[PDB]
Amino acid sequence: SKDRDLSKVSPYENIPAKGFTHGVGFDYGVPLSLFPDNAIDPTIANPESI
Amino acid sequence: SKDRDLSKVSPYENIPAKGFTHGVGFDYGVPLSLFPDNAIDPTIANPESI
Amino acid sequence: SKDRDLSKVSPYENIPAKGFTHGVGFDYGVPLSLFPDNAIDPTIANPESI
Amino acid sequence: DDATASQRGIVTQVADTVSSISNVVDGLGVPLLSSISKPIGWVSNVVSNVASIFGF
Amino acid sequence: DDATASQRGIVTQVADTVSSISNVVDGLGVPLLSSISKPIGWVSNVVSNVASIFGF
Amino acid sequence: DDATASQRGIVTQVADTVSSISNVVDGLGVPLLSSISKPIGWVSNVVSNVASIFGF
Amino acid sequence: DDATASQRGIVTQVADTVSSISNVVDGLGVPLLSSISKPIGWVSNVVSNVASIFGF
Amino acid sequence: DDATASQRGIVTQVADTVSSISNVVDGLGVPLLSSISKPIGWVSNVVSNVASIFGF
Amino acid sequence: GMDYAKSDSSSLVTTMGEQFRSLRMLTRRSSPTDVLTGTSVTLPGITIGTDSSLRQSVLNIISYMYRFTKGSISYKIIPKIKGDLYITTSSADNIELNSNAYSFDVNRALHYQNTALNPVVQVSLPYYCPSENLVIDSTSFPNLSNLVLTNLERSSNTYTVLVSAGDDHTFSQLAGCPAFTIGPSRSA
Amino acid sequence: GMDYAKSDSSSLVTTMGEQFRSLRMLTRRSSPTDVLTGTSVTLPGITIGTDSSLRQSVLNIISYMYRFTKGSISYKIIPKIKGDLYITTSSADNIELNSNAYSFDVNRALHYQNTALNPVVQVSLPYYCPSENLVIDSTSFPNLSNLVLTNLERSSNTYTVLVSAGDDHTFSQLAGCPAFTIGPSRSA
Repeated sequence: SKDRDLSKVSPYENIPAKGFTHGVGFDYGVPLSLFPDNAIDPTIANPESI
Repeated sequence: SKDRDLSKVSPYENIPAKGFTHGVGFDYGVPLSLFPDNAIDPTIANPESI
Repeated sequence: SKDRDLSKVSPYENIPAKGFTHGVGFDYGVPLSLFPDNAIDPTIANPESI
Repeated sequence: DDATASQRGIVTQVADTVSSISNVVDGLGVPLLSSISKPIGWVSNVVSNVASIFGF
Repeated sequence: DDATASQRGIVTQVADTVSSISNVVDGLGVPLLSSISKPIGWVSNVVSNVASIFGF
Repeated sequence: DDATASQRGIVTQVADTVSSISNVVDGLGVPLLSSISKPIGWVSNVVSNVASIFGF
Repeated sequence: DDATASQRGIVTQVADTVSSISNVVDGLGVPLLSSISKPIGWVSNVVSNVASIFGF
Repeated sequence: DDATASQRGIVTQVADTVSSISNVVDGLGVPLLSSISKPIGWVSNVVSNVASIFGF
Repeated sequence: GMDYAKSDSSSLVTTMGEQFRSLRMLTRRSSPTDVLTGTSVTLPGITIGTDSSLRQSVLNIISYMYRFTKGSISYKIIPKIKGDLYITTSSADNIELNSNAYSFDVNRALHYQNTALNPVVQVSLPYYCPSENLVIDSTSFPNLSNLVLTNLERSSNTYTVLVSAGDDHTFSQLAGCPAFTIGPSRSA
Repeated sequence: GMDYAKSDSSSLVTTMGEQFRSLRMLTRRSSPTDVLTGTSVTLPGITIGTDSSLRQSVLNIISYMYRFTKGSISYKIIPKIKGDLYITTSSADNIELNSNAYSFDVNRALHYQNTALNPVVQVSLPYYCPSENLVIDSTSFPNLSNLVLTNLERSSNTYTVLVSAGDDHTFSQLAGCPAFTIGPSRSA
């Protein structure tokens, strides 16, 4: 049952936070809350449509 | 036979336990048992259906 | 909800910059700018077509 | 569906099912334990006698 | 579409939509908040009562 | 099927087969060794003379 | 095609195109800059006003 | 086929071919060098003049 | 009935990031217990419960409203002095006094880890009981498996432990509530 | 109208690598605040704002043109002395003076991290408020959750912190601008 693994060794780099100055793409941080994905919709309570 | 690898270097982060306070998603720990996936069904021995 | 992970342990190597002397393939570095992918087209302002 | 749940790799989906709610009071109710049940998935192997059980 | 956005693995795409621009002045305008809205995706589960809510 | 077993990446499945049980006593029996056999998979290459054997 | 180029993960392919060679001297020539041009791919978003531009 | 060989990710397969054995003595023979040949795969690009050669 | 009640009218997404309609989800969440100094460390078994003092795990608090438990339980462990350690199960019969024997000598399931690389030990303890149910703090089964951990060389150390319900786990039979304190202690 | 204006004629791709048509994108970007020496560290809450001095976050600068806020906010933290630390939420009611109690004793959401491996702490703080809106620097809700962080052993340390708007976040109601300085200080 303990069959041999084969696969491939693969290269990597240890960069803890690749891009936080960027204005786009991925938070990374862990929310301090039950349920990994908190959310709410900002668009609903707004004083105006635009 | 020893053909060249190509691939791509890829970024990573060393975070040992990304979210244990969360109420959902993935145990990570190793069971101390033969067979990686122990289980039993709780639903069967219950005093009531609800 | 916290179901067991299974997967597979996989080998890796820590090589920070696998090939910069090569004339082809992947920048790796982070641009110092808003938007991860800056670009401009060189071909347009050229004095001649070739 | 732990195998698929780990293979797909995303934390959220955790194998969907739809429970049969009952005893609704005011738009809220109590799920049956009978339908919250989820597959175990080694049992099929032990009953069907797959080769991997014997190590071969 | 955060699940797909993380599964696909590329930073750029970040779930496409096309907003309804209005109040154009000189080729530039203001998007409606109503159409900038993006799916939340846990709400469907809470309303439909998926099993994972109960931990089973 | 070690190649697929490693490529799929999940620990559990370990290449399925169904053994031919015999000598049942009380709902339990002894599998034949003949059917517990699993593919080796380099032998096909050595017999068919694939190029990789010669290093080219 | 940087998105696909990074998603596919292999160094070599780097998005193919075929240039229109001219001024051949002895089996060798000079590519036009007009056809060496490659897609930028954020511009479509800025012109079409995708939601992600506004952060939502 | 190094690109596929690295993309598939498994050590064993190393791009299959079947050589034309000759000079068999007792069930064993000598492969032709002509058929052990394997694709190089940058040459097509240099001859077809792909854009990536020019860095664009 | 004579009700004035008229049913609500309010959106779910507008105000907080999540909603939960079960106590299990709260219990799958892992919480701190108490620091375990010294060599002869003693983690609670799957029978769990009956802690004194006042600091106590969330699972340990939910524990008092019920009567039966079943399923595996999980542990996270954070050693104070870094260095490798071992994890093993045991039982009261299983122990020996040869004074040359040691915990590895029984051939139970084992787990090694160097903490210099992976500081957070993660171990799940399975459910080996003859009976489908367990009254909480049962003593009817003296030989139930119990966890033990050792550095080699048997040096002293402290550990920050935090337990959680396994995915397999549940409670059953609803007894009524314990008296319980709520606010911060008054006066000194 | 009597306009001389004739509309432009210029390509977008020819001169700079990007273009942006919103202030949110500028705010999702994370910027430094102020160094936090000592044990009793105090990060700003989701009410945010009202810093003195002159150095201030970009979010903190955009903050003055508006009146309402809503949504979670993000933090990056870089400790000066490496070693593990813990992150926890709290509130003014939630605190205790038993002088044997400590911050772990409330069972709030928790986060551990050894900084020797991952120097950059990354934590997102959610949005638990009764109200759909929050006037900036509101004091109408005294018990709103507030972040705290501790090394065990309670030793002194400094931290480099940098905040950012969460993806969930927005501002609303446009008040007019504050007076603001622009150039480098003249003379000494």
